Amino acid sequence: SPISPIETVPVKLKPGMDGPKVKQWPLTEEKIKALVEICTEMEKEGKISKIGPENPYNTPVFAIKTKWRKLVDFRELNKRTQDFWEVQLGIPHPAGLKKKKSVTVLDVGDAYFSVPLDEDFRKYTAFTIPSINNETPGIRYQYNVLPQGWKGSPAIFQSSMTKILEPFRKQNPDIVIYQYMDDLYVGSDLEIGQHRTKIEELRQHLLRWGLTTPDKKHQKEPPFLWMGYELHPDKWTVQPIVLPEKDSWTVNDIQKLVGKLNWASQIYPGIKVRQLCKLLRGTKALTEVIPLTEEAELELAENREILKEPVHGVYYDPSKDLIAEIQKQGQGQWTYQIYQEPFKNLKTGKYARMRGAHTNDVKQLTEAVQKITTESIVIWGKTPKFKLPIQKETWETWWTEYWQATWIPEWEFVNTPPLVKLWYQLEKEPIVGAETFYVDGAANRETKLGKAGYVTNRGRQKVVTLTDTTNQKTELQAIYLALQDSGLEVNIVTDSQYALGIIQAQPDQSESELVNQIIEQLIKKEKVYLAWVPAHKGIGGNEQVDKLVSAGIR
Amino acid sequence: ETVPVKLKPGMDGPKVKQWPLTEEKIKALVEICTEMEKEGKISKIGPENPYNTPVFAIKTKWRKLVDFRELNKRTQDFWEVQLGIPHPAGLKKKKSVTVLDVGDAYFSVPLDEDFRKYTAFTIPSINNETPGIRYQYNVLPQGWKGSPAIFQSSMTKILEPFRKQNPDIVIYQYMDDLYVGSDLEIGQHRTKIEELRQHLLRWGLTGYELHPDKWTVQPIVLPEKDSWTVNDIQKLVGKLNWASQIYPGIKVRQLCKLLRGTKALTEVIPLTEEAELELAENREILKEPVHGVYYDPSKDLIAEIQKQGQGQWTYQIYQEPFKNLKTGKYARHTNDVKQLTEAVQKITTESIVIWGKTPKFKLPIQKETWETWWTEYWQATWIPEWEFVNTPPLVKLWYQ
Ligand SMILES: NCc1cc(Cl)cc(Oc2c(Cl)ccc3c2nnn3Cc2[nH]nc3ncccc23)c1Cl
Repeated sequence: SPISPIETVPVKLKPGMDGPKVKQWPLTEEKIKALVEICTEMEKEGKISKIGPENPYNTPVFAIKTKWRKLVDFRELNKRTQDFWEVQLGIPHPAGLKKKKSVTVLDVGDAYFSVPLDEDFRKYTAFTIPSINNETPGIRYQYNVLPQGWKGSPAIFQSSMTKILEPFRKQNPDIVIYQYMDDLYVGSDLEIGQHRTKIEELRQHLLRWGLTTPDKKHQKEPPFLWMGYELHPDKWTVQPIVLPEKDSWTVNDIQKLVGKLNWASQIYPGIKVRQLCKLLRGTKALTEVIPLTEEAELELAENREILKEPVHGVYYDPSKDLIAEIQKQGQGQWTYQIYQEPFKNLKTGKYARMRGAHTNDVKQLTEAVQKITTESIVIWGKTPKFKLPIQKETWETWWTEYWQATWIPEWEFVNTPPLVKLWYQLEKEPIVGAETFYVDGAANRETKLGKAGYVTNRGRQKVVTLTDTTNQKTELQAIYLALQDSGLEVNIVTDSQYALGIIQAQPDQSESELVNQIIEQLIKKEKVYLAWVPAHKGIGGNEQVDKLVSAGIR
Repeated sequence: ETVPVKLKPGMDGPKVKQWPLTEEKIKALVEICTEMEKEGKISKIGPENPYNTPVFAIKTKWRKLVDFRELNKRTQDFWEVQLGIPHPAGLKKKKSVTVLDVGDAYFSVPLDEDFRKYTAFTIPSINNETPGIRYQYNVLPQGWKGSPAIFQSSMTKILEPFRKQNPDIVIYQYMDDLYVGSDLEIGQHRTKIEELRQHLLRWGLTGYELHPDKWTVQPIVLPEKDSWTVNDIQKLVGKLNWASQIYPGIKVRQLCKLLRGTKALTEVIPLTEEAELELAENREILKEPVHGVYYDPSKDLIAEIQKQGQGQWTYQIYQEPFKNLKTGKYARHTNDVKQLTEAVQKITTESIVIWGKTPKFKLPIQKETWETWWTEYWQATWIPEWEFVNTPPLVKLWYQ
């Protein structure tokens, strides 16, 4: 196997650091023999060279098993090697692949061993095959090539592959080359002949540079199995997903289930994972059996149904626009599809996130549009045209009245229920002929006890005692009280910016049962006007609820 | 001959991830970089450079914008202490200030061989087909604060005839731009800019018009009403109780006296003339600058922006919260992101003119919406630092 004639990549150690000096542990005779055999073969091939006694560095060697393998413990050298640039920013996604007339897979033979190592850095790769019972001096070698397990190998190989491919890519702009690890994926729209000719020209260019690749009878045939994907000539899919039928599910079983479903989510539309994920909440043992809930059984059933039949994705056509469609699956769950030609999907996906403790479908939909937008730029270098289950008017009302700079690129309403709506709207001005509730909450921070209440301009009053509470929980409880004893139209005055904030953002869902109860009330209401005052300023009705809730508390 | 650049001790070069870029923006950068390489300004690099700085393309011709925010922070001692450019107090007083892009000057001066690695950037690829195209600078890079710092001496000799001939023209160099101010009539001012463009033209280097003297306060506005409701007074006392934390001599005692008993919000309540006395007196304090607030050169500047609806935005610049050095407003086919980037740029240029430093922004937006979109509208050669905030609902109405 050749060692590429390319210019070496200069390697440095970390500033203030010298090479490893880790003592070789004595080995068994069988391990020493195995290593001697291995090392003399590599020495012949040019891979390693014998060194003198002057070299003071050392990295330990070991051998494991009918054939023997040599394992170098590069942990110490790796701790002293300079940092390298990140090999890759991401992984190619199948949906980003164009449909090519012919595609061939070329894997590089003994990749790392085919590329030289900086002459001035070779000294730090020094290792010793010990003598029987460490009696006499050992056999000393250093690497001439990129060693397996060393920190710079992935990076230096990739960089070497880049400089090599450079002149070929310049003279063949209509040829696709995917660089992945020690593989090269070559695609073109040439006729089955001039492509076969171009592959040999590539193979030959690579050989002139120490890199060996398979010939026609050894190169793989489609479908290509790569990274959990199946790449057929006119479609792609995920590899066979088989969901286990278990009597008892363990933490580990559900974890593997969730992972498999998540992976299936990229092409199979409608995959749900919330109810299964909920079972994984908390601290439970790998082998601990989790009984499924009704909701988890229902979600598993729907998922088995989705996966019953096989689904495929199509490839990318650069001359067509991408269309992204989103649907509300349920509570906090969003599902999307991306296509160019109606309903022939390139890919699919899901969004189920909790951005805060209080949110709404409008905020969730914009969060999903941003997630999809980013993804599209990564996969295709362009954003899609959205088809959203929200009316232009609902969106317009939200962005106009919300405090946050909220935006959505080119979109269109699509009537695919459940539709995204605002469940209630707060008043802009106080209501004439509605009772004004002044609300307050106060909790003692030693006892944890608090009081929640209100006073009205109609002389009405109420004070409820609460047990293991906070000032925030009491303030929210006070609002709930005022909503409960109110009637269709209310003006509410609070000194809580915290409560003001939650309610003002029009939440339709919360991780707080109290906030969900407030939502239930706000919906039933015809008109609500929420106003704010500074606390402890002796303000009108505010000083009155203050004295009432403070009594025996603060 | 290169000026040796040393990084701040203990910390090393920037290792900042590259953002996804659209097909159009990548092609624009590849074309730009191929050319800069041919011209020897940038060199293709090895994997042995662990450093990275993000790169973007802005706009009628595409231009490369390198985000040196992390490199700048890491070289602060160099461009600020060691090689600082003094900021003129006169610039903010000038009737006109023209901004000129002078960043093309930087590529005539080489970068210290031992600092070049710290300028690494990557042109990304679509669907990760290709490893990014990696490069580093051989010349002073545009967007790095160390560039005007080093070029300072060369800029001094280019401007010397112009300055000797025009002693009342203020010239300030901030990053890639030159800020040229005069108290002349607009025609004579525009004539003097053309004259300076000719001086710059003999050395290689090749307008945007501000009027700093016509920049005024955005006072905390106190309403002027016939009928005052319980709610209107409550809203007024809230606004004044908060202004009293900034401004010395604010009084609410008389307006507060009115808010007695648990009254209905819609109830019209007559005013007491002593309450009108306070109103008048507070309105007067609110129009004038804040007493006791001074710019501290060693402390960072903060800018806060609030969406007011109807395409209007309010902002405040301070160093210590609510101790406001400046307040203002930005008013607008536009969207919130486009509007927000426009306000960020206007506030930054005013901040450069007034203090010689960009503020760190508290943006009322989603990190992701901002990240994906900001480049679609960005026009400036610099990028300020920014945080993402959840605007308190009251800060919005007290600044309305
Ligand atoms: N190791 C996997 C692998 C991963 C990656 Cl990320 C890229 C790969 O190579 C392709 C190239 Cl170079 C171009 C189009 C492709 C490819 N793969 N699929 N399609 C679409 C396509 N066009 N024509 C095809 N003919 C046969 C199979 C798929 C085809 C390969 Cl084989």
